[PDB]
Amino acid sequence: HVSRNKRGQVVGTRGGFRGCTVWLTGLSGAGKTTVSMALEEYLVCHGIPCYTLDGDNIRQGLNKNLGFSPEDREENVRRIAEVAKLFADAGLVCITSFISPYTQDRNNARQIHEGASLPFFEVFVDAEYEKPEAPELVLKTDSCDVNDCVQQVVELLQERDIVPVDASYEVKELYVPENKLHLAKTDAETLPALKINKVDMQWVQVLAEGWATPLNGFMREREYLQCLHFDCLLDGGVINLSVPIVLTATHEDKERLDGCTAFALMYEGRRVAILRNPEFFEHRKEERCARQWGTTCKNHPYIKMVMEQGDWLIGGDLQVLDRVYWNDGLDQYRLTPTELKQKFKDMNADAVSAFQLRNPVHNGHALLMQDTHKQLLERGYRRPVLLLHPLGGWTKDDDVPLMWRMKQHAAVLEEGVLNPETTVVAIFPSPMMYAGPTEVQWHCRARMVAGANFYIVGRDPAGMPHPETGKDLYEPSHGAKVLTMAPGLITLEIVPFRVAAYNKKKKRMDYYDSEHHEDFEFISGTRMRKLAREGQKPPEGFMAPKAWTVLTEYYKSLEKAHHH
Amino acid sequence: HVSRNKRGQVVGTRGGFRGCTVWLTGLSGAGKTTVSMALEEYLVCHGIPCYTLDGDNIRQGLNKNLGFSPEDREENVRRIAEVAKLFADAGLVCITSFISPYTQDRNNARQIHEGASLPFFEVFVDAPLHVCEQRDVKGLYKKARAGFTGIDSEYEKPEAPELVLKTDSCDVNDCVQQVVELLQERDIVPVDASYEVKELYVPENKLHLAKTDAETLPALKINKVDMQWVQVLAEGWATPLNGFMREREYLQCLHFDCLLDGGVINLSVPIVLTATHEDKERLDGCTAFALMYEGRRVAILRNPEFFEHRKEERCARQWGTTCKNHPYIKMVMEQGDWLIGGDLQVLDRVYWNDGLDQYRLTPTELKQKFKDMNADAVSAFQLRNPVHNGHALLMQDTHKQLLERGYRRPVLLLHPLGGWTKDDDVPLMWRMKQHAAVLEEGVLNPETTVVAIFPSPMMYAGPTEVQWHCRARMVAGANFYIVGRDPAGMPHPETGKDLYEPSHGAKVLTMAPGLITLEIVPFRVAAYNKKKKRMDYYDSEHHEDFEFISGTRMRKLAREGQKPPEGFMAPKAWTVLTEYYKSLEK
Ligand SMILES: Nc1ncnc2c1ncn2[C@@H]1O[C@H](COP(=O)(O)OP(=O)(O)O)[C@@H](O)[C@H]1O
Ligand SMILES: [Cl-]
Ligand SMILES: [Cl-]
Repeated sequence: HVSRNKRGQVVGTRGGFRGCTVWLTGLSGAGKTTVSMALEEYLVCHGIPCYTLDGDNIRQGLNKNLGFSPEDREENVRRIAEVAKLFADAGLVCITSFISPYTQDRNNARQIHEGASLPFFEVFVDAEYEKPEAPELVLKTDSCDVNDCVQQVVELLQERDIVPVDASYEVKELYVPENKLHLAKTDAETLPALKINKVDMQWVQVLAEGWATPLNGFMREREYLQCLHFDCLLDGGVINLSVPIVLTATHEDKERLDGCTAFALMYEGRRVAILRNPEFFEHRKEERCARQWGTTCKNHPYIKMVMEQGDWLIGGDLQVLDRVYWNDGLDQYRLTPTELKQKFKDMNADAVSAFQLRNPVHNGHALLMQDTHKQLLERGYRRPVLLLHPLGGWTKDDDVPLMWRMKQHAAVLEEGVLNPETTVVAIFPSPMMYAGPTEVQWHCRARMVAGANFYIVGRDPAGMPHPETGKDLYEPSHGAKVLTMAPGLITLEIVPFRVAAYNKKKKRMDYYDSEHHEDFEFISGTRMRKLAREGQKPPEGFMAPKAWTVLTEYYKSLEKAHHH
Repeated sequence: HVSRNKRGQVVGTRGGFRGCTVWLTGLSGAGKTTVSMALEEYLVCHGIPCYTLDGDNIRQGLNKNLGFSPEDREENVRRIAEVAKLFADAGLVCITSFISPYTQDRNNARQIHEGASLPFFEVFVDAPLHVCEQRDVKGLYKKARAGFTGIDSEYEKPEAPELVLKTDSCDVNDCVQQVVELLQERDIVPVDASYEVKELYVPENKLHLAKTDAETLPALKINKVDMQWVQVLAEGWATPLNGFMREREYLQCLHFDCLLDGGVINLSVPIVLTATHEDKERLDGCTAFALMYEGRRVAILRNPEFFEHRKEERCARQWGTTCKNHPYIKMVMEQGDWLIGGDLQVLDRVYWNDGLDQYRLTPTELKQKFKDMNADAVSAFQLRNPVHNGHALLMQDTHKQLLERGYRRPVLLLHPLGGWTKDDDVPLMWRMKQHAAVLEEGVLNPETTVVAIFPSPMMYAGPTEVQWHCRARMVAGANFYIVGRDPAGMPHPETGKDLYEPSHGAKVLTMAPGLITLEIVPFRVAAYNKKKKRMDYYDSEHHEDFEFISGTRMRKLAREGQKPPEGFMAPKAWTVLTEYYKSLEK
């Protein structure tokens, strides 16, 4: 037969052999049944195949020829224990729910398993029964609600390496350990230096914090090519990475540095990282832009930056020094993927849904977030958390600045449109590229690294008007169509939505409908700015009032940037 | 409890509930253990969780309290059937391996399953009793001869099994393949995407009928490049496409260079049919229409779908430029704003009647040719220019490498492209005459060379196109794909610089997904070495030793009545080009 290890690797979606038996015991019928069913739902919800043995599938099948004689009851428990063992051997978490009153029979069931090196967890649901003398768990089901009870079981299974403690992709930070920093800064001081700009420093941050795991630094030619042609890294496994994470260089700088085994990156006169074992390769700007954006339009605001950069790229192993902070009053929201994962744990989340943003949050956005939350509750998640995740790297000139967005978002939560108790507000450090279906994959994969389990996507993600025509640069359905089928995003689920707009009839935000076109008022950023300058407000229900007020303040400051 | 649909979604990596029981039955020694183990291994290897119930886990555990009385034997099988049903309900493929001699016992096991809406497949592992005794795999038969079903008890043959395996007339692969094909027919095992040649021609015995059908349909007129794409699909070069790309396939192609549904398949160039707003409105809603070339109905497109031809974006992603003066891009920019995907049934076999159809072999014809030559390796060389001795050097050195590895009959597929090419390229007829001359001179050996024309339009899309060139030759049975510098490249129409970095084609090919049955054989540029007086691999140090002879230079030599240096091109092949150049100047 195939080994447990091989059988393990195909059983579930999660990898590793985790066969075992969770053996409930105790008088309480409702207590065992509520715990077994809730545990089963939890396991299935977290990608772990399981199967329950109870009265409803054993009594009238395998044990249909057994009655209430002492010998028949003994045989009843024996048969159940042997079948539980076969499920555990198969790689499933087998849950059994029978009173199983006698120590002898339970101890025998245990030996059937431990004898075959299969974990056995005796769980006493405590509400001529013989109490277990050393159960792995005691559940006081009359005094603790079902969800606490199930959490006690999940914790045991985590303890015993059955349920993964954290089943997102391991984050690879590129920061030097803090006890090695002073030495690493001293080392950096002896190296040649290459001055970088602010956008470059933001990409240093993206790498440092692990958002581009498993990169070891700025992309080498091999990674750059896999990215541009396939939207994935390929070496050692397929993982989505659809945008170049590169450092540019002029011909002059390449000539100065090619040959060095290491150099420092310098931002605002400070040495912020070391690049080791560098490799210099051609940028090829037109080809990059065409493949990455689906256009080479010179007035696209990110492409404009790329076009002014040098003709070389430098790949290498990046060691970033001092933790990157910007000291602008928003560092409190700049959580790393590791910090986000600890936050979700502290909140006891059992699902994390992520929402990428570069604009003010209106109640159309909120609709997608609210309906996601409802969908997760209905699927069996008990404590879903929303990761409201505005982007905070470079953005284009007419976007609403980050500080104003963060103030607006704070007003939306203050008004209760989103619940602050089940929402984490954090800033994603990447520059924004405005590359539509190519970029949405990057936005999604970054959140995956940070432990998101569900990624919300709507219409025209990461898009903008074509600078020459004013028509949409990208077809507005493509971002969700591409993301739903994109390779290398296996630890999360994409949750796609139709566009939401203000429905004049219902006086609220709702999903757009082809028939009923005229019932819908679409309100853009341009239109918001126009309304504000004439002292008007969008329709009631489009945006939380306090959050609209923040925007009037922004628009007033823009107007100021006079007769009296 | 959680439903079957939901528990199924987390059982394994493939979507969908596929719980069921595969119930082997037959005489001791007929082959049940052997089949079950080999079936188990197949399933695990293809990502499908399964579990086997046999003597090694049932007998000494659950059934340890059962002996040999008839009542106990009946209980043995009843308990195994109940356990199997639990495994199948759990979403596993449960395989059972027990003699299970009695019809009533096996019928009861079936009924337990079918009553709970779980599929049950009764597989009769059928070998003659004398054969099973002959094998006597565990020594049970000669132990029964001295003091058992088939001897002192009866075996009752299944009356309507789902499958019968005649193990004395087939091998283990035959058994596993029969079981797997049943599980595929019954939607338990998915049929994964394959490179096995898939022609879209209608079978000859159905053609007249299909032509009749086509006449009743609305029609769309296509151009010659589109007809060449029809030929590419018809012959199977774009296997496993079922027709012109639907939106889902087009988006996969553009963003990922791969089709992904059912497995990773390399397909890096759109294979699409275009249409105007007017044709879209005429045809949208129809369930099938005919494609017309030169007034003939050449194909039916069934169940079509219309989606936007975002031309700027397509061109940018496919070519890595939107330059309007790129000669293929120029054609794309003149097409309609819609694409039409669908299932393509191609009618009469495509021939061009230009004196070169003898070279226009299909992938199936090519594989038959290699078989007839008893080749044990095939290397392929894609060309769009005349063959000089620099190309021959790559070919000859590949043949050497294959002999050194131990292949005994390596065959070269010299495979010029014959679909649309840009205006200043040497026309196909002249190239084919020129290639014939190279073989006549013995620069390449005619006895170990297949010359054939690849029907694809040429796109001049560099590292994106070279994947298409390579995968197309893989489908036609190439085991080795020869690649040089700047494959499928050309100069930028505006700047004059190379469009592509010359090493990227080879670099991309060596890591491209889906290129599973061939090896890439990469080479440096080969040029005329003046010092050594022959074609040789270019070297930076020693740059002054090399004469590059371009198309431009050859035209000039021909004009002035001169020849390239000795050893650059076989003399008779050069003469063919002097005839070409003569007509060109006119
Ligand atoms: N096509 C075949 N399928 C299965 N076994 C075969 C086949 N052909 C020959 N055999 C041989 O027949 C014997 C079957 O033994 P086994 O599988 O243990 O029988 P069973 O489990 O029915 O008692 C093996 O030695 C096997 O190699
Ligand atoms: Cl966005
Ligand atoms: Cl070529």
